[PDB]
Amino acid sequence: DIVLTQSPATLSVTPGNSVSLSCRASQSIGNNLHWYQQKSHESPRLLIKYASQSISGIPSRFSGSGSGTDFTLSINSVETEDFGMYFCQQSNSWPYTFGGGTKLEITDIQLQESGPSLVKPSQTLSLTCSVTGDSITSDYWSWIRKFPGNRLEYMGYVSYSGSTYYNPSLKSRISITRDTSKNQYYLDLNSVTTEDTATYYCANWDGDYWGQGTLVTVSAA
Amino acid sequence: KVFGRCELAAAMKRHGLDNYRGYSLGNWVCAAKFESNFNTQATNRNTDGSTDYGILQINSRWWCNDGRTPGSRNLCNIPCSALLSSDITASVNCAKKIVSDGNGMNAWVAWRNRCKGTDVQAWIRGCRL
Repeated sequence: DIVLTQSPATLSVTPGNSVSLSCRASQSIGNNLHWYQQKSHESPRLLIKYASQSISGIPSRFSGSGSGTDFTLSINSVETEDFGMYFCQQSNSWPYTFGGGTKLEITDIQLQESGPSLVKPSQTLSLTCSVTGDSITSDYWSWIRKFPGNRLEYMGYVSYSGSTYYNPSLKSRISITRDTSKNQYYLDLNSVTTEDTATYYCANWDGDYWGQGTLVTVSAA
Repeated sequence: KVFGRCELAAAMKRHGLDNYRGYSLGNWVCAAKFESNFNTQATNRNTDGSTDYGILQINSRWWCNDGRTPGSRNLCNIPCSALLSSDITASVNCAKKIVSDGNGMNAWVAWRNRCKGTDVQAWIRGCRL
């Protein structure tokens, strides 16, 4: 898998300063690098797509550059709202992968996840994502999870043809399906272990729309 | 905008299409040629009322909205005129999405008939990259 090393790991900063965050990739990935901001468990927000392209509704001050294996997110003149984690993600190769994060300390269509919040080891976790505002036949749909130590993992997606892509680390325990007439899509995760405790998010493939996320604990009791 | 082969090759490389999801760069250059003939502004109307737009001839029944096409699905979430620009940006972004489905490049009829199985890397011989 393409591995993305982010640095620095943490950064403190005064409003008005300019900053640069760095993402380096274990192999050449073209322009296929995107940046998210996430404030202590909320859906991540996409800021720059494809290394340097603007996103509608994102403030001017955010910009990016680079290609190949060196990528830079720049915050020209920081505001206090800019605090939180920042993540790079590649989309060049499957599985998609996320950098380790950089903590920045300062000095229409809706999606909803449903499912259990407590599950026994060894059981099947089932999640539902209810989509509102358009047909699920009008996009591709993903599941992502955020582990307790901040780590982000792309689990998979289903695309217009009904074909599916799954992250190989889930070794065939995962399933993704659609029910068109209900406007839902589903995650199934078989044989859970305590490793699978995380926040689960549904999202469209674009990374524009995310559900709120939902905490699922796997616990011997 | 009408492109030179080598000028498109470099643009597409700049836009991250060398080795995108298992496809080498000559695949995209070959397809552009047989789809639109390197013209960002090509439009072709179909029997079913859909139209193909741009250098990759992207169809309005599935991928974009032109406000003309019956049961359009707008998978790329983009109006079809974005696909016309002298900039190849929108067209690349949408083609990346198309190719991320299991069908991959088999979506393009011209590619299946003209590029698939051939020595596609030929299409990038000559240029400084």
